[PDB]
Amino acid sequence: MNNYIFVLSSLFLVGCLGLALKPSPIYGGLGLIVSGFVGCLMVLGFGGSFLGLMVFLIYLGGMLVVFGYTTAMATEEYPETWGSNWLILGFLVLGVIMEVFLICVLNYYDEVGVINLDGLGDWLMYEVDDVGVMLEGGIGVAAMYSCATWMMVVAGWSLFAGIFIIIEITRD
Amino acid sequence: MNPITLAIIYFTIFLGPVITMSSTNLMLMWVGLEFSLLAIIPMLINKKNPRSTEAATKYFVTQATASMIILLAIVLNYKQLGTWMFQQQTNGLILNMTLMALSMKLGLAPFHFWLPEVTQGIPLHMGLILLTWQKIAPLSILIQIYPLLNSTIILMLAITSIFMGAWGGLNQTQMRKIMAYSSIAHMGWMLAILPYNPSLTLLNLMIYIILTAPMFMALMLNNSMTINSISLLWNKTPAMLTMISLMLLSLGGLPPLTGFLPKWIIITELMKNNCLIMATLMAMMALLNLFFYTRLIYSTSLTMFPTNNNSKMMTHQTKTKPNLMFSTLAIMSTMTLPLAPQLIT
Amino acid sequence: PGIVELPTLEELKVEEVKVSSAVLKAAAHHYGAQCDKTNKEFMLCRWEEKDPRRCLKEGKLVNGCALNFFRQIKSHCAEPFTEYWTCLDYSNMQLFRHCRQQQAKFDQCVLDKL
Amino acid sequence: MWFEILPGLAIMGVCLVIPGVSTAYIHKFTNGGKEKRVARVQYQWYLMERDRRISGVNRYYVSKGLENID
Amino acid sequence: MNLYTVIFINILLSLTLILVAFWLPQMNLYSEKANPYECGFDPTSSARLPFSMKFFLVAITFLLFDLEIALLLPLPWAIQTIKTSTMMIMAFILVTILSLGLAYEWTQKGLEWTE
Amino acid sequence: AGRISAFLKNAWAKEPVLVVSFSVWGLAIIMPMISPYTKYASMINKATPYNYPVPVRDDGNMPDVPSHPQDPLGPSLDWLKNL
Amino acid sequence: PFLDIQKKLGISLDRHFMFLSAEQPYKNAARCHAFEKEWIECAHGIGGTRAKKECKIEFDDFEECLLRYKTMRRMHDIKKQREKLMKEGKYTPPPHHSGREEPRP
Amino acid sequence: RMMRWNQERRRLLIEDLEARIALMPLFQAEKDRRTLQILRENLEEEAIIMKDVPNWKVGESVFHTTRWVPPLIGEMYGLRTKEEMSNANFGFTWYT
Amino acid sequence: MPSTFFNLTMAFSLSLLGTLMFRSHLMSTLLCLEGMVLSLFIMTSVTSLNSNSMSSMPIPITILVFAACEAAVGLALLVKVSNTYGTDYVQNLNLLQC
Amino acid sequence: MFFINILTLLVPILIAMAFLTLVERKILGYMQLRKGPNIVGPYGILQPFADAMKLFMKEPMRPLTTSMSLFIIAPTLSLTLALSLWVPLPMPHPLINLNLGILFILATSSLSVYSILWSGWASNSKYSLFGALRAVAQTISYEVTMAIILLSVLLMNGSYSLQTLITTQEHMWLLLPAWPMAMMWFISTLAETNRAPFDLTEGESELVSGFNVEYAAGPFALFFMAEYTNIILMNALTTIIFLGPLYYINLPELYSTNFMMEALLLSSTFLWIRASYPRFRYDQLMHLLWKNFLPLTLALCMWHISLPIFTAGVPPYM
Ligand SMILES: CCCCCCCCCCCCCCCCCC(=O)OC[C@H](COP(=O)([O-])OCC[N+](C)(C)C)OC(=O)CCCCCCCCCCCCCCCCC
Ligand SMILES: CCCCCCCCCCCCCCCCCC(=O)OC[C@H](COP(=O)(O)OCCN)OC(=O)CCCCCCCCCCCCCCCCC
Repeated sequence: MNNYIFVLSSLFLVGCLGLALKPSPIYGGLGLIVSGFVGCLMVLGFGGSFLGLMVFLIYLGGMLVVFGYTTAMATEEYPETWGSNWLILGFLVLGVIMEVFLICVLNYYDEVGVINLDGLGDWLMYEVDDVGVMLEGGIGVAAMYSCATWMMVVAGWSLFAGIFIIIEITRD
Repeated sequence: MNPITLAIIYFTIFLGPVITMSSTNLMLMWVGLEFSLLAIIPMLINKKNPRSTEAATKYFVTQATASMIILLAIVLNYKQLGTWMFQQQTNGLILNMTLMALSMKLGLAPFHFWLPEVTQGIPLHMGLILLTWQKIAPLSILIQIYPLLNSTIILMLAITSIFMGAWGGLNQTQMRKIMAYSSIAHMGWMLAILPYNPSLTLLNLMIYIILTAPMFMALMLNNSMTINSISLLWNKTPAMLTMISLMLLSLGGLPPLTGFLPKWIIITELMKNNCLIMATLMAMMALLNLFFYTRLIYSTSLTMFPTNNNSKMMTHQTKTKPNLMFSTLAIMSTMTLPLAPQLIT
Repeated sequence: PGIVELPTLEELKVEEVKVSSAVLKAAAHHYGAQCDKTNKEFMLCRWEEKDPRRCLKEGKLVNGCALNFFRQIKSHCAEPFTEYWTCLDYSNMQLFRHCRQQQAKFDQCVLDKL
Repeated sequence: MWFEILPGLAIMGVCLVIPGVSTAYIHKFTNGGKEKRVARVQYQWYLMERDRRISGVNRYYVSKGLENID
Repeated sequence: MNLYTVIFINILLSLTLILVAFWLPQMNLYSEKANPYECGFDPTSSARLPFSMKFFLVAITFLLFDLEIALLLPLPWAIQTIKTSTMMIMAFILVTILSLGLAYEWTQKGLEWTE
Repeated sequence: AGRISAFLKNAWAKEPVLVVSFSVWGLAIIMPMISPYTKYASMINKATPYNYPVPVRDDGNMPDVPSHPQDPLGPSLDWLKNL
Repeated sequence: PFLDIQKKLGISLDRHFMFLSAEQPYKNAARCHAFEKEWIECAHGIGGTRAKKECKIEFDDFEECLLRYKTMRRMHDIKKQREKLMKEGKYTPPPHHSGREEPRP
Repeated sequence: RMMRWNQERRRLLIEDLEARIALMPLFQAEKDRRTLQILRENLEEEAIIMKDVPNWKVGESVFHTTRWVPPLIGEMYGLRTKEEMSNANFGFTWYT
Repeated sequence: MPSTFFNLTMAFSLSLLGTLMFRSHLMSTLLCLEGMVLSLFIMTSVTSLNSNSMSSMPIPITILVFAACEAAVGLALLVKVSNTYGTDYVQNLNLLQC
Repeated sequence: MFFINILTLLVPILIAMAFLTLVERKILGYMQLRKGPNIVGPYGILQPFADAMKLFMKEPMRPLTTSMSLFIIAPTLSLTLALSLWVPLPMPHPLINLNLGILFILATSSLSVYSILWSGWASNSKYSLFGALRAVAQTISYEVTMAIILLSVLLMNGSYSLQTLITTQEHMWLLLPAWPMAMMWFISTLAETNRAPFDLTEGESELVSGFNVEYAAGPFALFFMAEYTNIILMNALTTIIFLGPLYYINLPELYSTNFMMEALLLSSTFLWIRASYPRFRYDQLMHLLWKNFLPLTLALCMWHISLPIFTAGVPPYM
């Protein structure tokens, strides 16, 4: 229960490795969905649930549209997965081996640098308000409605101008 | 484009760099960069040809990658220092990543490979909007963090920018590619003077903008995209040859044109900071830039290339295209050297 | 740098209130009304002197006032308060609105007495 | 007729009342005659942990009243 | 811990069901058994070919609208603010801008499907 | 105008969803500007005590703040109790 | 910023959440609020170069609070020495560090 | 009906928060006393463990300032059991 | 937290490496961009939750909003590329060299 | 004891799903002037067990063109997400008490859509591809509209928890203040659960079987269980949100009984609707949810932003 966050971070690294290795975009979207779920779990473990659930929902919608698009136009007769190419699968297992080697090197040589296996699970939650109401992560995002109205208006104008932009690009 | 979407797109194009320059927060500067990129893509792809589609795609992926590296630098600084500004003690790796990503957004060598290609295939007014307006916000971000940057990496980027711009402008015949390599060389000069005196960076930027604007307007008069196309300008608009020659010589940095002033004062400041080798190499590559400008002048003004038969009908027709702001910018970019102490601060 | 100076277990020893949260919430309003001055002194010293080691005397005074308050309740109003905190303890949130008859009887007892 | 549906409806009704009733009874049984405490905020979680420390049996639901006060 | 336990129990239950479904019945598979289904005839072409999408603009609009939803979702905590006038004005502006974008796309026939 | 009313009736007959949407939008815009309870929402949110009221050090110079919570001085919530 | 339109107009579009010790919702103090406040109070009015030279103590305290590098090193050294003493067997944990203690509220 | 019931709910929430406010000084005193006790026994254990380590100051702070720095969860539960550490880290998050 | 942040930084580095090392699929390049975005979001969110910076908690949502606008424009450009060529091949997007 | 609680949640939900299949057969038959199953068992009550046993003793299909990994992964994913969506519902006490319950519901529903999509793509068939693309369009439309609906309802409620919804409806149903968005939420749940007229993914007449046209036996059973568990799930969510059962602190059995009766009524309404109406065309579903529901949903969202402000009925945080 100490290395739970580290296991999640390693799974996120593996998912990003597969996404970098670039299979067919169906499998790329699958890896991105798994990475988004893992990142949601990481934000959940580190603190408020709202940011993790938000990025989860956003990436579910995004990879849904991506799946529709890759079935539309970014497809091939034989879609390429991680196991179809010997070079891609070799790069996958080599990246896993390199990750294990790098975390062992940072455990041994660098001592307490970025990775410490003895200190793992000790520095996840630094300071928490033991007694207290109004502490959850969604309240800051709510404070965007009051404290950062400039942030609110630039986000809203980004979405509005984006609607106009996509209409003009796909106007044809 | 209906006027509603014209107003929305042009207002967001304007608003991007304005937010970037006025923003205290690095995140708001970043979203200003996002505004500029997203708003300028549809006007790039507005003509809906395969070349415009390729140019828009290349520009999008390049600026998106560079903006992601910028966001990485911002998030790493926020992790290290807890604030949203590179104050004084941010990591040199973070600052170098910021510089590298902003140089890829600007389009200076060796990150320059997309800029002649994006400048090609888009209309001339969009090339003007790109090569003048799109560089102000990244330069503002670089200017805000001038004492923190690394002089070695900046000078290397600047010298390779001026070298590659000189060689590319030497090779190309397409006018948009020539202007893009000119942009690369002048961005190299601006980056070279950036860590020592950003006032000279702003001066060189303003001189380059007021020199680039009427050259693009004169190209926009007849849609002359080629050396030959600008070479038969004597039959079409004979009254513009002198101003074309003067503006190209000012771009070359020849005295007594006012375009000699940015190179002169940048060299002076580098000599004050004891970078004589860099200054001399930059000046020689600026001579190469002046060479391809002079070949352009030979093609369009000093000689007279053969004309066509339909140019008689084009002379029968009348035009109202050159606007009121062309001559003001041409004169202010040609004959303003005696006001050099006023142009500098 | 210099070493940190923090008090010992003998200085931190006090008669703690071995009283459950439902019991505390049942006696909450009268504890906030009767032991208000000592509690406000402790909060003032804590929010003026940020160091918690400068307020151990005030914390012990707060514990003593709470102990005296609960001893007075046990002396005079034991059974209505007992059933009141039991009925409060049944609820998962310990909502005051679920138990109002027991609250009324406890309030009547601590109004006619004390 | 239309009342032959009622056996399947009754089986569905029993299978839908079982989870909620059983969950309430299991919460009451595992928390000792009281509902399972909800800690939606850090204050409520701190109350639950304080009760767990106070009880002396490492169970928050064992409440201590005035019998611990002299 | 309890949520993780019940998620793992669901995973184990479904894996057990599919495992017993694959290892319990008798296997007899041949080429015509496992050929793809095209209503009794052979497929003319592979199903991995490009398959045109007539609501792609609506999908991009769905991306933008989903992010508008993400912006609107902290409202139940935003209504607890002291300055309710600023929150109310900002929420009204956001919903009105979203509605104007939808109306503009409806006017420009972006909601209609191509061909 | 008669033509405006005829257009409105035609819209209400044929496309009532948009008419209801625009009417609800207008009512949501104009209703807080005319309701007398609008200030009460902000006052309730201000009166909700999420944070501890940190006591102030009395130098004997401010007479307005109460010495005890059960004092006549201070922001009472009788308006909320009778609301 | 490159342009000071916010300072000229007196508005604060983004200047009020530039750091941890800025305005916070419901007065929830961020971590190292005191350290960052001390660093800004030191560095204000003297410029960046003098702030780097002379407020090094405040910056180092703030950085140590934020990243806790030395705290991690100290705790790792304590735990490594403890496990070495356990391996050579000349040390036993106290009861209150081994799970059985007398809890206090 | 929703307006009236929400106003009643607001009054009940204010009553609950006032009960929390009335109980808060005792909880604060108990919490800082417990934190000081845990830090004290950790300091004593550090004195026992690293008495033979050269150039080691027992209880040396990592801050130049002498004001109070509230200890981290890792500071006050580093030397205790892993189950107690996990309870301090993930207890509220994993209690559903 | 430091091991987690190092792993997130390496995840961003891998996604950037994937973006910089093209294969035939522009959609796969856009997916690598979205992976970079996801790593940035997780880093910002865990930094804000670790430092209790509720004032800076709107920043990850703003990152998601602008990045989704980026992805939307990328999908529109991929639509135009596929209408031009029939595929999303960056090897087909090459005729601007001369 | 927690494992026993898991069992007494999971097993009765599965039996209620199977008897929902039976009761759908009976109700559809009696609405179609016939009887439905009454031979297999006393009154047909052994028919779902017969169907389950037949499907789990029939051999599965592993087509040659089919991606085996995703073909296996999709149905178990669908069943796990159905049970996971069932887990946090309060009746009146949930097995897993969450703060952002409806956000968990939305995430798990979208992941179930992904299970359908991956099944359709893995089963390398053109009808499966049609089912996947129709699922994409359907979930686009209902996702945006249902998200705004739930946002407005919880703005009236005040928090994302569901015990808070019980406390909100302690005195009155939310159907009375929010009945237009209750109707739109009901249609959204129909489209989410892929029930007629918005099924469009297991298209019986348009396609052959759609996304599960290559699935046979066991995995097909898993898909059917996931779908009908989602039917009972979404109707239970609808009656928790809008038709608040009577809740008393001293006895929760009354709440469980009232919840059961209203959930049975809503499920029977689902079967009634399937009997009554013909199927939509899947572009008409998108046009409906984007041209009629969505503008009205935005207007009502603005109205529910304004309403507690000008009525001072801002809901409590807790
Ligand atoms: C859970 C609670 C109960 C929910 C209802 C459950 C029982 C009823 C179920 C019926 C069966 C449904 C099966 C699926 C049907 C699918 C078709 C369908 O519904 O299409 C939607 C139809 C669509 O109509 P249409 O498509 O025929 O219309 C044509 C539209 N054009 C031309 C643009 C294509 O209706 C709606 O969209 C209406 C949605 C509900 C609107 C409610 C408004 C109420 C009034 C608001 C306030 C008005 C006053 C404002 C203030 C004035 C002040 C002066
Ligand atoms: C076939 C493969 C299937 C892969 C996908 C599996 C999907 C599972 C079901 C859908 C999950 C959707 C995402 C849920 C994320 C967590 C939601 C949430 O809000 O959790 C918060 C909750 C407690 O937080 P809160 O509500 O704030 O309460 C604090 C005070 N009580 O609770 C917590 O904090 C607990 C944190 C952990 C919760 C998630 C546990 C997931 C377990 C791993 C599943 C996958 C295992 C790997 C694959 C196995 C082999 C196939």
